[PDB]
Amino acid sequence: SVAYSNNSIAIPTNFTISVTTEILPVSMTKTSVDCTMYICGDSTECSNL
Amino acid sequence: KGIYQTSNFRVQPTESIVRFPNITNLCPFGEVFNATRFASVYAWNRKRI
Ligand SMILES: *[C@@H]1O[C@H](CO)[C@@H](O[C@@H]2O[C@H](CO)[C@@H](O)[C@H](O)[C@H]2NC(C)=O)[C@H](O)[C@H]1NC(C)=O
Ligand SMILES: CCCCCCCCCCCCCCCCCC(=O)O
Ligand SMILES: *[C@@H]1O[C@H](CO)[C@@H](O)[C@H](O)[C@H]1NC(C)=O
Repeated sequence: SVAYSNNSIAIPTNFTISVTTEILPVSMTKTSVDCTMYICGDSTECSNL
Repeated sequence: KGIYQTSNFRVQPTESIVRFPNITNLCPFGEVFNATRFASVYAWNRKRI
């Protein structure tokens, strides 16, 4: 409960220097997919189909 | 101008091999398909090969 009054103010007499972290993702892993090796790996008939 | 992905590095097979068990006898085709007596259908004969 802030002690509100119509003629009262609160003024700081001191300070604190505060250091905080913020962690942000920037990139992810770059992946490539060979379709023929995934679906039809080392099979000629599957590649033709 | 640039850099382009392609198919992954394939190595082709050099020869073909066949590995079957050391089996010399022929299957009893004369005993199965040329038997003297055949069973009835209610008492059908089961033979292990
Ligand atoms: C403002 O805050 C600072 C930090 O809390 C006070 O500095 C401390 O003062 C006490 C008493 O003199 C010491 O025991 C501590 O070692 C001090 N801390 C540091 C980091 O120096 C300072 O006294 C405060 N000033 C006022 C006017 O209140
Ligand atoms: C004596 C039974 C041997 C069991 C062998 C089981 C393995 C299956 C291979 C096929 C065997 C029977 C083939 C039937 C031949 C048909 C020829 C035709 O079409 O006239
Ligand atoms: C089938 O059986 C009959 C009677 O034993 C025989 O004469 C015939 O040669 C047999 N055939 C084969 C292919 O074994």
